[PDB]
Amino acid sequence: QDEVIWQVVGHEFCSYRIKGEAQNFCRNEYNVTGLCNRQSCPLANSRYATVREDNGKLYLYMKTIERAHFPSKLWQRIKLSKNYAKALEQIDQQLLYWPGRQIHRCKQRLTRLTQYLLKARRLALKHQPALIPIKPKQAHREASRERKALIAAKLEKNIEKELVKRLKSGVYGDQPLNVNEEIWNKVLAARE
Amino acid sequence: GKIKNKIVRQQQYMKALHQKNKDKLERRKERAKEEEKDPEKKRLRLSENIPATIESKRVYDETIIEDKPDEELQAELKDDEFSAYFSEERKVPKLLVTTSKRASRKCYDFASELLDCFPNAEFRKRTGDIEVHEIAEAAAKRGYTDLLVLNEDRKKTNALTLVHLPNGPSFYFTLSNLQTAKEISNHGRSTGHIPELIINNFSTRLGMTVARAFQSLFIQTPQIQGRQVVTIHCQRDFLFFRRHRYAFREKSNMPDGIGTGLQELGPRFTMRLRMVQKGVWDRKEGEVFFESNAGEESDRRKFWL
Amino acid sequence: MKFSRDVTSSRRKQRKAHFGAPSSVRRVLMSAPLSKELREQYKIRSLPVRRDDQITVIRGSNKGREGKITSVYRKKFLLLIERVTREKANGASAPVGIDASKVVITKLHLDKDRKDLIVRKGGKV
Amino acid sequence: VNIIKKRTKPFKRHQSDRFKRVGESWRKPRGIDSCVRRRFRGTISMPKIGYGNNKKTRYCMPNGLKAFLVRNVSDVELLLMHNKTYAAEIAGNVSARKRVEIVEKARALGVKVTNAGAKVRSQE
Amino acid sequence: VRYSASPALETKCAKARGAYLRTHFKNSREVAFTINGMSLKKAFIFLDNVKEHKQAVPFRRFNGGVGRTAQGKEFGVTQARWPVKSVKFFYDLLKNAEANAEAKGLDMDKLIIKHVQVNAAPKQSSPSHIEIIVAEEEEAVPKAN
RNA sequence: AGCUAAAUAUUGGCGAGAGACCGAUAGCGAACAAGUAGAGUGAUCGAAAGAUGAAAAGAACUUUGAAAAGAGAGUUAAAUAGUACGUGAAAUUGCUGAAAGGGAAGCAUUGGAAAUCAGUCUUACCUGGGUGAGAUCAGUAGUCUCUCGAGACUAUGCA
RNA sequence: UUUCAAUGGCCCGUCUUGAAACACGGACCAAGGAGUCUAGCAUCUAUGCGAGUGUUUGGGUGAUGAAAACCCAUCCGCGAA
RNA sequence: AGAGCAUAGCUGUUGGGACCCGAAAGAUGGUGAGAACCAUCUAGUAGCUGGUUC
RNA sequence: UUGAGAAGCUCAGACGAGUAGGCAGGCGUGGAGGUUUGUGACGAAGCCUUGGGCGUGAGCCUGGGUCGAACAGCCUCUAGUGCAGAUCUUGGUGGAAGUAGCUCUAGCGAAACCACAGCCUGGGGAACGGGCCAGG
RNA sequence: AAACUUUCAGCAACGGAUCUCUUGGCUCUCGCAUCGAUGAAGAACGCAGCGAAAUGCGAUACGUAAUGUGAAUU
Repeated sequence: QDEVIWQVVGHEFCSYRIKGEAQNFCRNEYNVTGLCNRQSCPLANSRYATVREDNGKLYLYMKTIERAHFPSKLWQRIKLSKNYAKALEQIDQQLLYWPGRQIHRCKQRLTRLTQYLLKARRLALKHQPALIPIKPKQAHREASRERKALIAAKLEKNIEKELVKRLKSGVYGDQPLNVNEEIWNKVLAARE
Repeated sequence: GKIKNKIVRQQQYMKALHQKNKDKLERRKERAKEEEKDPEKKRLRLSENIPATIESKRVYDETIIEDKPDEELQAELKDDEFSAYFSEERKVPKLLVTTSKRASRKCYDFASELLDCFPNAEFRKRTGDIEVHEIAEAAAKRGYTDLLVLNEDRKKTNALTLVHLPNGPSFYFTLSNLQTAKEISNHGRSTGHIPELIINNFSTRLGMTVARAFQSLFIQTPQIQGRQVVTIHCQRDFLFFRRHRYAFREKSNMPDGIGTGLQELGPRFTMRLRMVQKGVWDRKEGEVFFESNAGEESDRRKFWL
Repeated sequence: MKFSRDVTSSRRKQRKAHFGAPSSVRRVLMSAPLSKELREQYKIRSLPVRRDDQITVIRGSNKGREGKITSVYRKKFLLLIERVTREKANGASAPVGIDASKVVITKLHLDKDRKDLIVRKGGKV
Repeated sequence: VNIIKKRTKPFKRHQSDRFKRVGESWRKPRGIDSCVRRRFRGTISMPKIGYGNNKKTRYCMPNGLKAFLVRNVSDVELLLMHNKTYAAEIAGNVSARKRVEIVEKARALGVKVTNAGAKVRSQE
Repeated sequence: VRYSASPALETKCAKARGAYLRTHFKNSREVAFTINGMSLKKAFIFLDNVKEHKQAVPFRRFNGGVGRTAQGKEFGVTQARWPVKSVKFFYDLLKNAEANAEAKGLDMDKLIIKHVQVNAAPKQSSPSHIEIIVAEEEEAVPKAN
């Protein structure tokens, strides 16, 4: 069973395997470590235990060889207490007389899943900027429309037109301070 | 189209294009002769055939403010959020320019230029995890009246949210074409004089709100002797911010015989109004006065500002 | 899946048949779905489009526009609808073609042939 | 075991700078008379196994982490037990919608992301 | 259309183009180099002189086989020629650019040639693409502060 | 002296269905005009050449020019899609900016200068009290699905 | 990355011959471009069965794709007696 | 007191155009006017020449 | 003590030129079966880039720009599967050169050739020279 | 300095690679048997739409009649 299963899934083809430069990974949901190993494989180990998170609660999933042929009833889970000390005790008492390597791996996953729930709660309380995706078509359109708008704006022509218009309207005092004698005299002869 | 041969179909195109040019030329040459013979025909053609422009064919909206003064519009403004600036009280505007959390020196090189544009503006580095509403409510007790937050990411300022204190409207713009004085050809040095303000082309009612908000950032009385003018110009819903130093001189082309010369001081950039909120800015729980829809902006002739 | 060896699933042959069809075949190729009221009243799901048919645009930029079918342009697989046009540079309104599958027929241009066709496809007039 | 690189320059093909038709991808010279194959003085170096890097620090980024390619939220959750050893690298063809979902998930898992700022803007 | 130069922003510039022109690329390149930077009125006078052989266009890079003249002493070089096909095309383009500026309302007494470029058209002989940008001479506003 | 179906063959002809085939310098010479244009007295020889866009909406109008065209505009989600039309590499060319210049040169090694770039942040952890909260806590009541108790919920209380 | 300074540093491929040298090929760039398919024979390895072994000339059969897969009557090849 | 048969892969080897390319054969059938020219046999060839891809 | 991809983990010592030739392990490309409950108009593929990183290397990942409809990782199968050369084929484009030509000119306008630079005296034994060494 | 030369970068040309596409080719398999003196294959000349360097047709000249489909051709 297990040794034949491993020789197939572990060395020929597993749909859960992700090949990596230094270590292969397992996208199986029930893998405690997330790595492709002989001891980490949930497929090749008929007595397996893992800790998984379900909507904010952690559970200890266990399967035995005597339920291997019944996929619906294969895995059984118990709710792990929110007290970390008691959660370790529950793993110890549910995995009684299991190999210490497997209890070690479930206690490591319990810590990381407890840390992830802590960090998730801390991010919820914190305020962080929303990530706004950049849309290539919108960026192209607004870049070309802006170029046409800037050309059609005639900024320096409109700035100069407004400045002269308010010079004629005399928004300043009697004699302006932004003009010299020749400009003021020319303006006086024209506007009057 | 009909011809799926590439060579033939471009031979046919060149033949038709040459035929089109010849008839257009003949019509133009004969039109010139008759209009020369009778100048009145040239007057009729010029008056009737005015070239179309996107401004002329802009889609109709009733929110445009008429040039005739309106008592309902003035009644709304006389007790508005910006009323303390446009009334006889003349509340001197005090600005608080800040940035986003953990900003780079590229943001400071543009913030310093924005600090030069606005006298009586203060810059405070953003520290820790203080939010915009917390800054606004804290700055409202320090005498400040407007808060400017420059959002930057990956060493590039791209957004600007301005909040009218203490509980005034909040505006959100996305910036582009950010250029500093050193990057502008034939730039200048800006002195400490209070710049003048020019606001153009904000016809719609939503434009009045944005034009008032930008007007409220400037000291009411400018220093004319400095000859510095700050322009915010809206064209096709794009707001262009320029600062120039002007000097009146004689231009022969202009009908009045007079026309100023400009020398840019910087910074220069463009803004697009993304959202206006009632009250202090809050992207989650804020009340949306105006939110730009990029689907509606696909019309070249439809504008909101 | 198809099982008859008299029908080809080759993309080359299916595209050639569609884009090289005669006008008699193109008549059935441009069929439109009947509206719900017409579907339950004529016991017919879809019909080939005909001139003077009253249709509603369902898809595209002109979604919701109603009007008669002014001309069935078979050479381009397009429908021409009344007042569903686009402004040109010189001001002349260029008609806009809509695919027959993107419109729904709300009123049929009934004649003797169409009534016989209706009862031919199990339809009560 | 800090990261040590025996060499940082690349190995450029001989005469690749002289000729544009010749690429800079390394090609082992085969000419017997060529001085590069004979390994004379002053000539360019050749890839040798002695240049290989430490097995413990191999594939490690300058921050000590190994880049793990990620294409969806399922790939990020894989690094729950290896956040001190691996950094998530979102693929180049993952859209800006999925990139956001990946980045929030990686933040809760305590997983470093190499390109967490790509194709997105910020709005506080 | 887009030109090689960042200028030609509508406010203070005017553009003109000629593409696939039936003139030699090397002769047009030399004429463009000489008239680049000149005032528009000064450039018109110089181009008229070259037509009348009063002034010579100094062939500068493609000077192989070009005879030296004393009229090149002004430009600091020796080799010179008197092309008339290149000059005619440049004179026409300058007339177009001047007319474009008049329509734009530019100040006509301050126009200078900011950017003139010649590019090789497809081998039909060697034709030539020519593009000219004339912009107002930017003056400095006194600070007076 | 003679005839004779079937099983058999089939690069042609009339059709049909396929493909671990080629993907416009490939696959027929020919995806288009193709045994065509063209070459030769003739027998014969024989190419190159595919792609705008969803829609021509193929750029009205004003203006310069003898014209070709240009420039203001205008259409489009995009003209960095304008029929010389998807994408647009290299060789090559022009202009602009910076730097280096005296002949084996490019190149290799090491640093300087200038320009530019990368990521690494204190924030959490532990502990104490107060205030409220809720369940995986009730000297607690019910339902559902599995195998007494295991998960999921529903009320009620917050010691 | 560009450049500078100090040190070093020849143009590759082929052929030649003792290595050379020399003589050949190379203006530049893109694309194309050379141990392939098949029939025998022998070796080694793997696999199935084993004094046996080999279904596919052919027949049966295949309801959904049917040129596949599945089944094998009589011979026959090689091996052995 | 039999060890073979079948299939697959590898390697070597012998044939087929047989790693690619490079000299004219010769013959058959025509065209034009001895000689010339055209098309097929025909992938008839180079004891060699040049090249032969991470 | 968890360190059983037993094809894994671990400890120790020695060694490292290389033509012909031999033997292993890998990288990349087109297509096929399976798989990733895979990527993609919120932008696939390609292309550009003095952005960053990984591998001794073949190569691979990625940011930005451009772009507009498809594409990839892993296990296996398959082959018209990887170029700097062939006085290689096709196409494009250079210097010669605005030269030869049809004083200065006006228009039109080539081709051969091209590994690459280019001041001399001596020596570098196989020419050493132009290319090295020592000098002017 | 300037020029020229050289290098690098930006923009503009030139060129048409790459990618994606495909009413085409190629290959295999399957069914079928049908030219002509009642004028064939092929050639030429016309016709009318055209873009023909294409197609259809034959002075009844994109064909006429008949059977249809049923409102277009573009």
